[PDB]
Amino acid sequence: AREITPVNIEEELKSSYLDYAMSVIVGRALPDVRDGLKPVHRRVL
DNA sequence: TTTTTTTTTTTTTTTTTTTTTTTTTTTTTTTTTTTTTTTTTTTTTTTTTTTTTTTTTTTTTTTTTTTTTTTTTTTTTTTTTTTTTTTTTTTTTTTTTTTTTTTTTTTTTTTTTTTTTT
Repeated sequence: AREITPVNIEEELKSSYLDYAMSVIVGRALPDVRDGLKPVHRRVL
């Protein structure tokens, strides 16, 4: 691995935004259908 | 060993621009002054029977000047076009909801030092 390794802006943007979007969708905002709680409520309880 | 070329930051102080303190004009805001509404009671006004002498409408006839009337030529009415205003689709922007990422301030208390004023 070199000190500097070029990366396309499209791939970096796609990877970063998809990681953030999937993380939010799966574990910040929507509730689970079974227990009806977000991860915040589950962890607090 | 002496002597010669070049390079920049300072003696800089002045020109240009920027920043920061100012105060005229149309849009708010508190006051006094004039329009509204509900009670008391109060002499006062006003609703309803009886009698009465009145003065205007309906028998009948008359005319004349407003109702008949026809026609010329105007002139208001209608047509087209275009501009001005009103009104409603369209678009844009902003706010709130709930989990996330980030920050930012005001005062007590004592003791010692800078930092201005007299």
